[PDB]
Amino acid sequence: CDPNPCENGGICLPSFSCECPDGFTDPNCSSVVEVASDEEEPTSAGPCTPNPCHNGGTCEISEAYRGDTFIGYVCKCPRGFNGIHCQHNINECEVEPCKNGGICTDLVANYSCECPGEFMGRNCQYK
Ligand SMILES: *[C@@H]1O[C@H](CO)[C@@H](O)[C@H](O)[C@H]1NC(C)=O
Ligand SMILES: *[C@@H]1O[C@H](CO)[C@H](O)[C@H](O)[C@H]1NC(C)=O
Ligand SMILES: *[C@@H]1O[C@@H](C)[C@@H](O)[C@@H](O)[C@@H]1O
Ligand SMILES: [Ca+2]
Repeated sequence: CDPNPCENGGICLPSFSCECPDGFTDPNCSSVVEVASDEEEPTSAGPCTPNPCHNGGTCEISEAYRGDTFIGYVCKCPRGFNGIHCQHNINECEVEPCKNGGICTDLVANYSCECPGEFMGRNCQYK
């Protein structure tokens, strides 16, 4: 058995199948067995509910620590955004795309340029 497919410490026999110890269940001994008091015990919703991600990000379960805290998810950001929660509109003016003294304005996944006189072009690249 490739080294352990089974989480929670279930023993694996061969493609592969896992003997689940007392309290665990498929898939790969990752799930829950219960009795009466378990229901009426408060459920936690997932790390993705409610959605932690802003700006249209996609929350995904992952092996993720912020510092020494296991947060168990990451946010997949759309073009133009970043940050742990996708909270940041990326500043596309940081890398100074407007040349020859042009002034950059920031847009979602884009920028535009106002050109000092006699310079022209999308990037002010032309004199
Ligand atoms: C916005 O970004 C797209 C993608 O690069 C680009 O083709 C387009 O020129 C931009 N829109 C503007 C500012 O005209
Ligand atoms: C888990 O907790 C949330 C918080 O209110 C909801 O009550 C949810 O309904 C619970 N889980 C289940 C079993 O639906
Ligand atoms: C998850 O990924 C992010 C980046 C967006 O594409 C969402 O539409 C999708 O659900
Ligand atoms: Ca931007």
